[PDB]
Amino acid sequence: VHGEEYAQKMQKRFHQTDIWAPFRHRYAYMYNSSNKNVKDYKQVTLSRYINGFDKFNV
Amino acid sequence: VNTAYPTPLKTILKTTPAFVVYFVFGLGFSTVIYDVVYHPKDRIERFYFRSSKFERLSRKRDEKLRHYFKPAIEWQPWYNTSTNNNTRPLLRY
Repeated sequence: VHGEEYAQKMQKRFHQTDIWAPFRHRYAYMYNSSNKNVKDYKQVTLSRYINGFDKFNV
Repeated sequence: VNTAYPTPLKTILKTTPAFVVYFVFGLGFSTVIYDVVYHPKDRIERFYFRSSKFERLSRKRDEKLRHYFKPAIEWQPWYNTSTNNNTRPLLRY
């Protein structure tokens, strides 16, 4: 809406495009930079006790 | 002929009722813990930190795809709740 030049220069971050630096608000630290609980808090609390939350990997 | 127990054996055996009741209660507690862990997973889920990094990535990849990738790829501007009770980010910032 503000122009093709505006759209192009707003989406450009680095002058050097060889390097990939994906944007992160923060970087994962625990569990060797990984997420142990890929769920919501209710899901975690109930899945530790209630069946049906775990859909398995097979 | 008197085939009675040895006296040291008798003396140490007047504690075995307490030993047996302790074993019953402890087995019950451990079995209940085992079943509480077992029922949701239909198995004993090995702990996440007890796995290699590739194993950790493979275990939770399906959860990532089902809980974050599908909502993000099928997202519409009117799908988000008007309140602030949205889905928390995977990495809380």
